[PDB]
Amino acid sequence: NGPEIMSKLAGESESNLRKAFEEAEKNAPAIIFIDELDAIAPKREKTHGEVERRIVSQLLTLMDGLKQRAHVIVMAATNRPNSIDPALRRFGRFDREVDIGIPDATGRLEILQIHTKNMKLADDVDLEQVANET
Amino acid sequence: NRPNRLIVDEAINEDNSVVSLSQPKMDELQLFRGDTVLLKGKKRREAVCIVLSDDTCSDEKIRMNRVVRNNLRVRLGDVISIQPCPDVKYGKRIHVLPIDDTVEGITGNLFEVYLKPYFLEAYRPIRKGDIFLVRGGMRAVEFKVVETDPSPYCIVAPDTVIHCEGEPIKREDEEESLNEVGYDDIGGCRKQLAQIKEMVELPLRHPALFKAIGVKPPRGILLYGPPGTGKTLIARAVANETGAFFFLINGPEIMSKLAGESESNLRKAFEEAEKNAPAIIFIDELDAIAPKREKTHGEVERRIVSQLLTLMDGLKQRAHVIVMAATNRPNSIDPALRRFGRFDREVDIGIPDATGRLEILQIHTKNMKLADDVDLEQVANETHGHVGADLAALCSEAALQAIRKKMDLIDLEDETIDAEVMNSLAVTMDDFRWALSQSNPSALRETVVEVPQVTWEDIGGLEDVKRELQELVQYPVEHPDKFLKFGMTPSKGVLFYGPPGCGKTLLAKAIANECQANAISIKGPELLTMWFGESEANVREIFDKARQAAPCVLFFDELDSIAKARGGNIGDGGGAADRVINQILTEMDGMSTKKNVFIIGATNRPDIIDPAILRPGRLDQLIYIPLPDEKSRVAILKANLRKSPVAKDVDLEFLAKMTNGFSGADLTEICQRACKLAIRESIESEIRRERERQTNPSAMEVEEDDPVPEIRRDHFEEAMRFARRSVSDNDIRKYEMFAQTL
Ligand SMILES: Nc1ncnc2c1ncn2[C@@H]1O[C@H](COP(=O)(O)OP(=O)(O)O)[C@@H](O)[C@H]1O
Ligand SMILES: Nc1ncnc2c1ncn2[C@@H]1O[C@H](COP(=O)(O)OP(=O)(O)O)[C@@H](O)[C@H]1O
Repeated sequence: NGPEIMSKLAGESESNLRKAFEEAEKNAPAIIFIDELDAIAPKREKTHGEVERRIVSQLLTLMDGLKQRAHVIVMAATNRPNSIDPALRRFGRFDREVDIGIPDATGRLEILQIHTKNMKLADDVDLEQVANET
Repeated sequence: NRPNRLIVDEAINEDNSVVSLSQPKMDELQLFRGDTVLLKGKKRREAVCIVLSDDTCSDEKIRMNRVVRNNLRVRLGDVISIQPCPDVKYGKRIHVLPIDDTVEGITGNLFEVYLKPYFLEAYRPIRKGDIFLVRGGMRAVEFKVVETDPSPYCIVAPDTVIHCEGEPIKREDEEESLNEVGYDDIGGCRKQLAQIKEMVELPLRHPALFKAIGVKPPRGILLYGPPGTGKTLIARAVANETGAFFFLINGPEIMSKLAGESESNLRKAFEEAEKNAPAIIFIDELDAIAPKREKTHGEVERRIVSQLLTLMDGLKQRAHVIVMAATNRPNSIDPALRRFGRFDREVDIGIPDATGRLEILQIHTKNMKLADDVDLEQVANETHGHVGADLAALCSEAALQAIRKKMDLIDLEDETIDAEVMNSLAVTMDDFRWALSQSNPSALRETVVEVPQVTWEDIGGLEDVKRELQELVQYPVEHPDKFLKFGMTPSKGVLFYGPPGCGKTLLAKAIANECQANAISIKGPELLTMWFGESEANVREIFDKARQAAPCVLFFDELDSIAKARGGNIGDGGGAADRVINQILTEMDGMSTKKNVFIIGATNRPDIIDPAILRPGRLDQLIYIPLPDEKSRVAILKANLRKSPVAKDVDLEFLAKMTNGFSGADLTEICQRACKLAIRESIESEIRRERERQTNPSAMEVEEDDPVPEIRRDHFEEAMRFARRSVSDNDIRKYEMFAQTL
């Protein structure tokens, strides 16, 4: 979690990051997930603290090292591709990008079905209209 | 003086145990190509190889590759001996063994598949100690001759036995790893690699010579280019091809620490490089360490920049260490480094061409299997905007596209996948097309400098302008001295004025193709983008690129676009000046003649162009491009139709005579319309044919005939209905008036 790293000091933060990477490597084949990546590594124009720039380089070194060792895979979640640094979007760190976009009427209907399983419904539901109106 | 020894050089023939020398030195050695010859080298080792001769190679150069050099303990520029080997013997069982960690993760009867086809029909002259190599099934493995039943060297008989056993062993520290790179592992950077090699071959192969003369070598080099182009790869290849010690530094690894650790690591790096002289230092992501002071706020950043400057200054006094740095653009970093003594020498890598992309594909397709359908020429043509890594990824992706569902399901239960089934799979072009269309994150949109392919034959007629053009460009370079004898100074600019669609853009590239020089083209939308964005500084960059790509040609079209934007031809109240042409004139006037950078402009409304750009100097010469005539229209039609299949009932001269006041594009559009009609007719006919007989359950009904492989006068005469004039006669009268009032 991004904030959990930003809510500490340099030593603790850059020890937890490394320790997480070692733990992921030890339990291979494993997966690492990161969210709120913007909170950690935005473009340098928005960064002023020296510690903030000292926390991005560590991540780049770890990503470069990953290629040599183990089967670990890394996945990150962001709001928009341009919100983060362009140095991560290179060959060997975050080459692959994917979009989730937004569900359609069929997707909304499916989500309603998922969320209405254990619930009891009457005969007047007609979820199609709700999906159209949603 | 004893022409026994000889110099080393690259090898063209990739087959091992093979060489290539010049034609004349046959009696100089008294032997033929088929003759087998032993070749000497240090640590008291000599290897046998077959012979062959070429012509392009000088009489003083041997041709040989990485593996033979490895089993001879040699590098380029060195020298060895030679002696023919008519005393060869046909060797029976000669025990071998696969000696590497390449073994790791292998299975199957590699013996047969890998070796029997290699030694097949080979008669490979083999001598003990050889470390010969072979590639197959996405991998590349090597074997060493441990014993030769007859010794030391022997022919291999297609009948000789190979009872192949033994387990992997270790490579002594003497020889290096197969993975180590070389000049043969890169393509598309032939010009740059030549510059670097010629620049840094003396200080490392001949340092005592530098100590013997008073001259200042370079002790700092900068390379700029987009990411994924092969800069660190080039550095490591150069280091491996000379034996000089190599050391690496990573920008983030320094910024991921505190001041003391960072500024201790840098000093220790420099000290180790000095102690291991002759050595090379490489730095990447230099912008991450030393950007311009405007972007730095932390004091420690300035401290590390100052430390780097001081260490660069201190390098000059001590040792033979060389420093190389990699960046994206020259202006991204501080200007204090670009001085005399720190980073004086600079280099561009740019982008590979179709040939370079083809070479990269060949490099990355060695171990991978392939099929007949696959051709690397068409793929290179459809891979614009791809640099290095991209292609590699593509390759891998394509391979997986074949493996994933078919092989996984088959092997899931049948048996633990072995080498035989693993390498049995080939690759198909449909897989390449899938990997190309689906995964096409082209990573580049910047300008491209390269030699075009258009030729005079592509253009129709216009011979006199060809003669007038060769004089302005060819004669200077072919015969510079002639001008010195007289008092002439060649002009550097020309301007084309005329109606649209008359091949003005084609000449600028035909000239470059004839002269084999780089070409750059900037379109009007870019000029308007700079005008609205009020960014005239970019102009300078363009010229710098041309300055570094000389000899080259510069092209500007839609030069009247700005004048048309602000008001009509007369314009608004303002005059005929603007913010961009002023910068262009400022750059042109302050340019040297010896750089050989020609300038071409093009337009169709010279009336409103600023006169200041046509004064003696600058763009003094003007040429008029008229509408194609009958004899030119036939040539244009033939040139446009030399690519598509056509019938013979056509009468091209009849159509050309029928056309008057037409443009070159006015005929290409007719060709495309007729081709579209043919495609539509074929589609409808084929779909109807497939649909009709499906109801009729005839298991076999194949009257297979190309419904319309070629087009007739019907489609063309249909197309002439929509084919009409484009340029008004009044416009031609205006052009002639402007061409006569001069
Ligand atoms: N000219 C080239 N020929 C072959 N491979 C290349 C070339 N340029 C880049 N590559 C590929 O790029 C990868 C290395 O990228 P690198 O050169 O480190 O990126 P950068 O240019 O940003 O330093 C290698 O795996 C290599 O296969
Ligand atoms: N002399 C010519 N011979 C063959 N094709 C021509 C000729 N002139 C124009 N064309 C056609 O016109 C197109 C290029 O148009 P161009 O003449 O560059 O326009 P502009 O004059 O605005 O630069 C090409 O596709 C080409 O087929």
